[PDB]
Order: sequence, then C-alpha cells, then structure tokens
Amino acid sequence: TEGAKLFEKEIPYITELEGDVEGMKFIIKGEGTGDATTGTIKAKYICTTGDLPVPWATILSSLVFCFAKYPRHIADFFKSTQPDGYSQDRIISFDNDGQYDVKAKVTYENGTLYNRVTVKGTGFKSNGNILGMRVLYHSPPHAVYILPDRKNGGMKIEYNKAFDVMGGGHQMARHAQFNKPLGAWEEDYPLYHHLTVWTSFGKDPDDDETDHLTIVEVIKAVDLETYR
Repeated sequence: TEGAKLFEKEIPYITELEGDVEGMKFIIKGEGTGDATTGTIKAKYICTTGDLPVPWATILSSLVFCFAKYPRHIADFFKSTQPDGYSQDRIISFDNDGQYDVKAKVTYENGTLYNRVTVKGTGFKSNGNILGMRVLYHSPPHAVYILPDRKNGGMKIEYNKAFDVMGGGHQMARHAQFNKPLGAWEEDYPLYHHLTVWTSFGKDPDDDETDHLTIVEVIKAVDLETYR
C-alpha cells in the first residue's frame, strides 16, 4: 500500500541500459515520465554510444511495469516492492536466432523511477533479423502473463512479442522473466493476472543528431474474470 502511494501522480522515469550483443557494446539513456493512474509511459531513449547495433523494437522490452494501471483489488507487486525496488531478469529468445540475457533493477529514488539494466546478446545468426536489422520500427500490442511464484520468492512472468519483419513475416521473441523484491515486501502474492501493452514509436523532430526512440505506451492490469 505504501509503495503505491508514490505512483498516485505522474513521476519522472529514467532508464540506463548497458548492452553487449555479439561484442557490440552500446549504452542507452532514457528520460521520460510514467503515470500509473492512467498506465501511460512517455519517454525518449538515446543511444549515447552512437548508432544502435540492433533494431530498436527488439530492445524496447528491456528499456517498468510499476507504471501499469492497477485496480485496487489486484495485489500490485511492482509498486508494493517500492521504494526499495525489484529485480527484473529475463531471457528473451528470438525464434530461429539468438537470445538477450537481460538483468535489471527497478528502483524509486528521491521521486524518480529508475530502470537500470544490462543486456548480453549471444547466439545470434548472421542471416537473422536481429543482426540483419530487418525488424521493423514498431512494437505491436501484447499480453503479459503475471504468475505468482512463492517457491522462488517472487513473480514468474511469461509472454510473447510478435515483431514485424522486412518483406512481411514475423519475428517472435519469447520472454521468460522473473521478478523479486530488492528490499522490504509484505509478501502479498497476486493471483494470476495479465498485463496488456500498447505502444507507439516516434522520433524527436528537433533531434537530427542522435540515434533515438520516442514512445507513448499504455500498460494495464487485467482481471481474468473479465475473460469469463
């Protein structure tokens, strides 16, 4: 309950990502806002090391479920664990291709929400859509499984992303994720539920210098009784 109060208004949202895909190192810095009242995330991410050496769409999920619109009756792991924060680690397996090993800490610090994340990409194929830069510049809407996992002291998160590729066709990205509190948590495990995500990609028209991504994104918790 205490943690959720921190999100009752729009607050700043900062992302720092350090990536290494097949030895190609990159840094992404994001600046934006998250508004958990409406589930609305807005941000601009800049690759501060130069050009991003993988498609932007494939790195979006690495770059804050704490901003999801939650109803009062579903236990909200992502806010409940604040301000100490939570760990969010995942393996993103790209079908017919390599994987991103992603490790993050998501923490509230003096009024701003931070996502600090490392990405290690291995196993990628030279003829694939990721190294080949053939994943189109958008991220379609998705549904995310949020599963209680008391046995491992946290939440098991499982979902697919279905990207569009040049020439038609798709690139599936299988996300196997685990979340754990970093500090205090009253251990109010949510029931199995979903999140929905919708995203719009853009560019900053005033920025002709950097390789960057702007987003407007909406994330919402879904009570599965609505499926009945």
